[PDB]
Amino acid sequence: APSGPFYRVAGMSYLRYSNICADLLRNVLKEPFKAKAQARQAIHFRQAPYVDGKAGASKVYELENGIPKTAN
Amino acid sequence: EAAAPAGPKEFTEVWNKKAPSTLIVPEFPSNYTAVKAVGEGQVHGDAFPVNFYTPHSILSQAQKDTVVLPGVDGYFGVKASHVPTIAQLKPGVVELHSGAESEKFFVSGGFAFVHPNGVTDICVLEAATLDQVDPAAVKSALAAASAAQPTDEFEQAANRAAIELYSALESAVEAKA
Amino acid sequence: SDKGLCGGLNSNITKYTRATLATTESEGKDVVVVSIGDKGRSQLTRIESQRYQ
Repeated sequence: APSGPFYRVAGMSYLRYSNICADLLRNVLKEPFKAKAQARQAIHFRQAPYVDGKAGASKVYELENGIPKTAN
Repeated sequence: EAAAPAGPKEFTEVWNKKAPSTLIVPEFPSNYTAVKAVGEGQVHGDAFPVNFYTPHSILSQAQKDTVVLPGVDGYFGVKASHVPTIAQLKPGVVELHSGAESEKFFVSGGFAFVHPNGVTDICVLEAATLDQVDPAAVKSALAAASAAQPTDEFEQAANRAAIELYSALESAVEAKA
Repeated sequence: SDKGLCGGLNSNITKYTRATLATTESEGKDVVVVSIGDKGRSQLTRIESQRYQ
């Protein structure tokens, strides 16, 4: 449906593609460096939309591996 | 067409009318950069400032004389008074040279700009030195990356990026100097 | 911030939120406000509650 590069036409944003490439470069690094490159890879946060002003459901991220390779 | 000429100076002037007057002007990202694009100079012959950046590092900021950038059309090079460029980089080796000595950073991709004043800003996410990658896990992972081929074009586009980054990493690791 | 002993940092940001968010207002422009940190969730709703998402 969109018109762009191979990540953009698939619905993916650019930041997810570039972080997927960063994650796959990180997974093949040297062992004096791969463990400390796991520090810059963890995604731990949460979010919650707010529709009416204070109500909204929660969405929690616990990801130590990196960005989700699966669809957003 | 550009009828809202904003900036730090215009926001300073308009912001003194709607905010309470005791509040000091909020700072801007312009206030911590002494280097711009249209500000001519910063060239000085053969060596040019190479601002090789990273989200989690600053890998280089001193002046270098030639930079090999791995753009999406192919590897190109930047000498001193190069043409202005906004080049998207495919995963490849950014070569920083100061003479005979070359430091080879294999990056993950991400853009690299050349400005009119000759400053070059390589801007990539994961920018590893090619020393710290092993040659074993790349084909070990590409054997699996050549297997999971679904119709899911999200996962298939991730597989395309996977096989292309891994193939470029392989072709950069067998071809050492 | 998330924790709360920061001492008037988040309130200064909550006041510069409206101080820079009223200087945008020239033609009735739509605005979505978003807070990163738990101590902004409680403080922007006092001032901008319908524009919180």
